[PDB]
Amino acid sequence: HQRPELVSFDDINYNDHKKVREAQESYTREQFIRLEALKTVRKALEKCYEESGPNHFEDCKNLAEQYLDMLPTHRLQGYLGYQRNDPSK
Amino acid sequence: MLILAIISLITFVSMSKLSDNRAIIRLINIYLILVLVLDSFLYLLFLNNQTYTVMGELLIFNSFTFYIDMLIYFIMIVISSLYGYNLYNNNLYKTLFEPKKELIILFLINILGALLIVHSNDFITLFVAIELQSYSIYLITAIYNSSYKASKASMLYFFMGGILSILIAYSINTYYSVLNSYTLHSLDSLIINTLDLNLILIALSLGLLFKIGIAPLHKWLISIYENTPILITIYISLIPKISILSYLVLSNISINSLVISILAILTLLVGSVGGLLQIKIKRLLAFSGLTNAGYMMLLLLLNNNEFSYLYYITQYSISHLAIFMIIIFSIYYINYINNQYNPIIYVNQLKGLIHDNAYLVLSMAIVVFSFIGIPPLLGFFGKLNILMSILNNGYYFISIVLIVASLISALYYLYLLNVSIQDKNNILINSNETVSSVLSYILSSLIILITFGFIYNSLIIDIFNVYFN
Amino acid sequence: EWLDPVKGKFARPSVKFLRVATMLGFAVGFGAAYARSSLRFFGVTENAREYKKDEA
Amino acid sequence: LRAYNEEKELALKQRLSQLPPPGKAFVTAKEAELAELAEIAALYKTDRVGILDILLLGNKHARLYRDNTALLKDYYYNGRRILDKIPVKVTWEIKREGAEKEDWVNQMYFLYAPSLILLLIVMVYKSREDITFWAKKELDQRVLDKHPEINDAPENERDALIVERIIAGDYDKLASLQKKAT
Amino acid sequence: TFFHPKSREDILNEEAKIVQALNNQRELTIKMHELKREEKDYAHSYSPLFSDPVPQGGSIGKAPGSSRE
Amino acid sequence: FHPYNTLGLATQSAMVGLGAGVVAAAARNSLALTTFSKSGGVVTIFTGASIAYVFTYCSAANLRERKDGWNHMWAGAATGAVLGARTKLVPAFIGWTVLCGAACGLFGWTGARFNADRKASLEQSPKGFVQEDAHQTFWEVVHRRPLSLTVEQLGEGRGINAVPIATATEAP
Amino acid sequence: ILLSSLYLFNRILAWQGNVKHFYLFASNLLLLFIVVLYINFNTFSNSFQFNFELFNSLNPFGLSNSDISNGLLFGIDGLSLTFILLTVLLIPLTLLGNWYNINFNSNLYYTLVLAIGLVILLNFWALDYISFYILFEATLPLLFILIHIYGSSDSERASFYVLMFTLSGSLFMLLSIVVISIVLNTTNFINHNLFVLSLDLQTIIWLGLFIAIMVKTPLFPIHVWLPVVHSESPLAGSMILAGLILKLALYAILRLLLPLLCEAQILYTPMIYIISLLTIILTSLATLRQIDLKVIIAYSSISHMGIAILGVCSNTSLGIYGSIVLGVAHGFVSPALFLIVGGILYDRYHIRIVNYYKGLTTYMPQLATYIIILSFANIGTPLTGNFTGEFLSLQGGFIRNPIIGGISCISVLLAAIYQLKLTNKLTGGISSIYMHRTNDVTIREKFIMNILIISTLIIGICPQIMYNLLYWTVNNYIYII
Ligand SMILES: CCCCCCCCCCC(CCCCCCCCCC)(CO[C@H]1O[C@@H](CO)[C@H](O[C@@H]2O[C@@H](CO)[C@H](O)[C@@H](O)[C@@H]2O)[C@@H](O)[C@@H]1O)CO[C@H]1O[C@@H](CO)[C@H](O[C@@H]2O[C@@H](CO)[C@H](O)[C@@H](O)[C@@H]2O)[C@@H](O)[C@H]1O
Ligand SMILES: CCCCC/C=C/C/C=C\CCCCCCCC(=O)O[C@H](COC(=O)CCCCCCCCCCCCCCC)COP(=O)([O-])OCC[N+](C)(C)C
Ligand SMILES: CCCCCCCCCCCCCCCCCC(=O)OC[C@H](COP(=O)(O)OCCN)OC(=O)CCCCCCCCCCCCCCCCC
Repeated sequence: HQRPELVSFDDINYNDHKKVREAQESYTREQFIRLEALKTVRKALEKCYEESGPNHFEDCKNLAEQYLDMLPTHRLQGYLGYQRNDPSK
Repeated sequence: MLILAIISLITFVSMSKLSDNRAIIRLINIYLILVLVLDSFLYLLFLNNQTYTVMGELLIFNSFTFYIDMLIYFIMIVISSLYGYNLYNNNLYKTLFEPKKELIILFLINILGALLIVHSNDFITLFVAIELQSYSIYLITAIYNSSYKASKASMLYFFMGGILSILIAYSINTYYSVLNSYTLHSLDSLIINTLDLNLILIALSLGLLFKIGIAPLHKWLISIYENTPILITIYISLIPKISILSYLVLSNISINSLVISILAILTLLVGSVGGLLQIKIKRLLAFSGLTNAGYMMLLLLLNNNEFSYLYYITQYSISHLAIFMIIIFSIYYINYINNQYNPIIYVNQLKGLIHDNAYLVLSMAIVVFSFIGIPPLLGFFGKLNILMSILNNGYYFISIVLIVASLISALYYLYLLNVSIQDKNNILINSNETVSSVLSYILSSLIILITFGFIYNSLIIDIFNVYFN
Repeated sequence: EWLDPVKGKFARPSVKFLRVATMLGFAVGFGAAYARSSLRFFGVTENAREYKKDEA
Repeated sequence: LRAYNEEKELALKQRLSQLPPPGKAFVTAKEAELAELAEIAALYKTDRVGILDILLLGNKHARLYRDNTALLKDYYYNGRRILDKIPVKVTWEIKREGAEKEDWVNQMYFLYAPSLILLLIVMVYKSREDITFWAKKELDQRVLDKHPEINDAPENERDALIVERIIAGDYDKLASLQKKAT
Repeated sequence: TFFHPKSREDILNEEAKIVQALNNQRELTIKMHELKREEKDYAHSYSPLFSDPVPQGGSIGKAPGSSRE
Repeated sequence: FHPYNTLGLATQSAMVGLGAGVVAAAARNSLALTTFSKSGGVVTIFTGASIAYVFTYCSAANLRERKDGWNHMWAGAATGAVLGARTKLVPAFIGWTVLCGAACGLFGWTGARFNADRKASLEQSPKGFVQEDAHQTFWEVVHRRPLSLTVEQLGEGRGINAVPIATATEAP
Repeated sequence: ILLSSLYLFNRILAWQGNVKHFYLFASNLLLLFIVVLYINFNTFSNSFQFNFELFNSLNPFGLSNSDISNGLLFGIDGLSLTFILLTVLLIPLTLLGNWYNINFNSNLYYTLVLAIGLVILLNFWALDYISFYILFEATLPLLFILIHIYGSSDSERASFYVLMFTLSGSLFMLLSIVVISIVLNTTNFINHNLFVLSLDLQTIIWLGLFIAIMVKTPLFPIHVWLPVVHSESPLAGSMILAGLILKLALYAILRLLLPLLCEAQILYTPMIYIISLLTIILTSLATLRQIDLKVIIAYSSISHMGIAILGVCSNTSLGIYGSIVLGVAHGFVSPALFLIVGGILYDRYHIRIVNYYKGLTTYMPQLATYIIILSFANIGTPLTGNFTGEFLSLQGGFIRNPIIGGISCISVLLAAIYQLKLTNKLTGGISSIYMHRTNDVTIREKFIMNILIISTLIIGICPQIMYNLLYWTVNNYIYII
């Protein structure tokens, strides 16, 4: 199981392509991890609902609210937006 | 070498009989080849873009003019081969293509005139070389005096060339009257800022450019090209264009000229649009030449045009020679010879050529798609370099017009291939006759250059960076 | 002449043309050789021998 | 494999010469000439040269064989089409059930189809190193790394524990990669 | 067992080398473009020997005082 | 933007067009009092094209208080309307109008010049990668642009936000 | 090797006389070679892998290991690998579909076909703008010649259309490529997202690139050349053109446009959505009143490409994945329909007018089954890759713009209308009086159609099997801050 070392666009000189590729890949992989977190949430919600039936509302309120919260933020967003813009300035 | 050749050739052609014409021309063909190969090493003089003024500041020698010179020799070699060798050994072709007695001397003298135009550093040398080329080319037009059209052509050419020469001499003398000088080298940025030479320099440029037939003064040249013998047209349509354009590129006297901009636009439009309704082969090719002269005129509006211009002129010379040679070869398969000076005249006379000679049509396709500019043929890279230059210098509207003109001219370029890949009822069954080995090899060499030149692009640019920087 | 005979049938070129040929070929050769030597003089090709001989 | 024999072609050529053109060779639809057409057409499927001779021999034999095979092709297929009879067995029988192999089938069936099968297999098995599996493993390893005591819990309790920890905390590193943001 | 891809690090190294060659070409390209627009010496651009731009006119009626620097 | 004097410029254009049509008529005569009889209305062609183009161009430029290709588009539309009225057919009139307007709008977009504006061209402009924190000019390139410039030019929404999402949604 | 293989080619030509067996063998070897490459392709990396360079100055005729790179660049990532696999799948079928109906100058015909296939395959390997453009135009001479010599009655006009329209678009593409070259002095695809042009310059370059995309995809309103060129092309030309050359456009968006002109693309996206909704609705409606078989099949492709475009500019991972899957599924299905209409029906009856055809089920039940299956696949039945592509593309489009995507959901209905209206008349009714009974579909035709059907079904039931090559790509191009 590979765990490549994380790199950020902010530190690097964009003229070393190896580092830039590593930054792009690291950003993508973190997005995918965030997706896995969202899916874990959703699977827990499904199990909660299926076992709680009529009182699933009270039993699963926390999971439902959290899943609805992480939906707009835990998708893919791609690295071009952040490498091509520096948020400081 | 060229002067020595001219002198010797005058002596021999005086003392030789009319049957020795082709042997003499073969002799000069080989002599020019020998000079090209043995004296090529003089390129080394031009390392680091070293410029030399020679003959008391009358002639200028740099890498650019050396290259133009070599190109002109290559063209002369190819053109002289067409006269020095018979396509076929039958009676018909002895009648069709026989070299006149003095033709070779006229060819060499016109070449000398062109080389002196290229190298000219002073206006007196420019004018003398222009007049030398103009006179020799009048005579080449007129040497086939059995043709009514050729004599009419030579006379019209004499008069139009005379008027343009008077415009040129007037421009030279106005420049003298304002600056008391005959050299452009005396010009500087300070002088151009201080004085308004625009009118004089543009008159000189226009007087030179109307001699290669840019719009709106095209039609007289297209008529001359139409009415001359085909092996004469292969020459007179090419060498003057090269010499005049090369001189103008080297001189750079019309940078960002509004008048040249408008005339280059007009030339593109007329060359593209006007060639559409043509039915005669040579008029189609002359309008092709007009459009390509427009493409090269664009390069007179900017500095650092050496690479794009050299690449374009070389690939254009090769494509032009090749298309004329293909039209020449396709003569053997026509069923009607129109006359002894122009055996084939109408595009439709090629109809079904693919059934008679498949690979001749293959070569035709290759050259046509070079003209249209299909990569990776040479024509594409020529147009690419030109677009690079003009967009780097902010000629946006002219770039759009160049796009449009290439599109339009593709129609009458493909007209040839279209009729050539159609079907003819009477298809060659057999023949004992063999096309001459030498001309077929030359045509093949041109075709292979057009096809596989692009593999040397990066090597060429590397060489260029050390001889022109 | 071998490649593409002037009159269909191979024939060796006449002596007039061959004499011409030698004359002009010598002219081209001498021009080339003069150019090579002059280029040595300018210091464009290798010129150690010529340099020493000139110094002497 | 070498099977050429110039003696046989120089004979086959005039054996063909006697016959009308294959276009008109069967337009009668006597049985004797149709029989000879049957045998000569049968010669088409009797393969008569292998690789050792096409590689080694000269091109005059090549052109002669090529013409012979062209005419054999024509006779075979023209008869087979305007008779509904195969040129094997030797007088024109009707036995069309089987013994028919087109030329494309060997190449296609024995190379192209195995190639597509191989492509499908490779895609199915390359689908295993998917980023979803990698990220599930990475998330599990991040939980185990930060919190190694669930390494003491029994197997069935583990996965529920990892899920608990994932739900509670943001084990990702994305914000850590976004250092200029804060 | 039949999958033998190249290592990830080797792929990154090879692509980085290619990109480095590409950037070298970009720099040489911009360099040549700048050098072509710089101005050469009179000897290199006009005449190596006889490198004096200053003329000397005619020599018949050479008048004392006509010379001006 | 300070106004074009529409009336005056149009009057000078009327004069120029009349003279040009006169020259074309004289030529036409020489190449073929009858010169205007056998003119083909070329004097009217020139005069009408001149007045239409200049008047519409100045009018549009003054009304919009801008100078750009759109004014040339309108002026080409007017010129095409004039030239296509000669056909006396509605489809041809509309075609001349729209196509001449399009061609002249393209011309005005590229700079309304046949030669080049040398100072603005790439060869005469600052190019290449910019220095430390300088403002981007038209021909220059960077490795990263300022996010505020993105938000102002492109506009908020559709995934364009002032702050990266993950940063903004971080818990403490 | 090359010398020996050339000797083999020459000898096979001299003895057999028809190159076509050699070409079939060659193309199958190429397919096997690409599969070997896929085996050895690392998917846990977003870097180009099988790199090589040609025409470098230090080695014009070989590969370059120099420290200066002035030649043409080639290499592949997952996105290129997908389309390359599609290409090598399609080429042998293109050779095979004309195995018997070409009886004159056949060697030249097969040479042109194989050359076009190889040109497209190489085009997918290109890694910089100039080589991409070179191989992007190199097909036009071959297509022109092929259509002119081996086309149907109206083939001259077809050839002139296919050359002229594509040149017209390609030259504006050339303007954009020249601007990029002179502004950046680089052309590569490896690091071209690192260069951030000024917004105005991006907006200008985007125009030339997108004009090329409009002509090549095609999109409304400049789509009128495609139905012609298809109807008068021979079968190989039509199959190649429908199955690969159109996907070259989608690959062009993803490779040339999105990484470089991100902000300008964000600015221009609603214009793209206008043009795509136009092409979908209007071409789907115009298909209803056509009377030629091949013309109708040609009109179907334009609408499916419109849905593909709506997917690919959606700025969402789902939209891009849907566009790719739809491209692949279309490359499977459309060649099959073209096979039917222009190789089975056209080779049996030599006519394409719809009025002549009716009730083909009675004599040719197998052909009727194939028509039904292929038509329900073309209109987007689930468990077919076409449905997955259209569904994901529509999801992305609806997210990017809810109104426009919601309206675009009418494509399902419109596609059903034209396709089923065709197949209704073709399959049923009483057998036509104008035509006579002919053979049913043969073993070769059935083989080709089975290949295409199983491919589209396989990716339709489990579209995930493509993800291992595309999971980097679905993030490499979306622009979210
Ligand atoms: C694929 C379809 C092709 C069709 C579209 C092509 C048309 C190109 C139009 C775009 C463009 C050339 C761009 C070329 C880029 C590559 C070319 C593309 C391929 C070429 C085929 C022509 O811009 C023209 O637009 C016309 C209006 O339409 C104007 O018309 C005229 O308006 C009136 C005169 O003032 C008259 O009344 C009349 O004379 C006309 O009315 C012209 O003056 C103007 O030059 C813009 O170029 C210029 O833009 C400006 C600011 O942008 C740049 O300077 C900037 O200065 C600061 C702000 O200024 C910025 O702070 C700074 O950052 C930046 O330094 C310049 O450096 C320059 O670059
Ligand atoms: C044994 C001696 C034989 C030499 C005879 C030469 C004859 C010239 C005849 C016709 C011109 C034809 C093509 C010229 C090639 C340019 C050389 C050069 O590199 O161009 C550069 C300058 O690049 C330029 O501006 C652009 C040139 C545009 C070329 C357009 C065509 C490109 C494709 C041609 C591919 C070459 C074919 C090779 C096949 C194996 C000048 O080089 P240079 O001045 O240092 O002289 C070279 C050293 N030399 C004298 C010993 C030979
Ligand atoms: C006419 C149109 C314009 C023409 C412009 C371009 C013309 C190019 C002519 C075709 C030549 C390209 C194909 C051969 C080049 C690749 C040869 C090679 O060796 O691959 C290099 C690459 C790296 O190999 P290496 O670094 O040496 O390490 C080996 C480790 N054992 O090893 C690899 O990774 C394998 C690479 C596989 C490449 C697949 C190519 C697909 C098609 C192959 C034939 C295409 C011929 C096209 C003909 C029509 C013209 C386009």
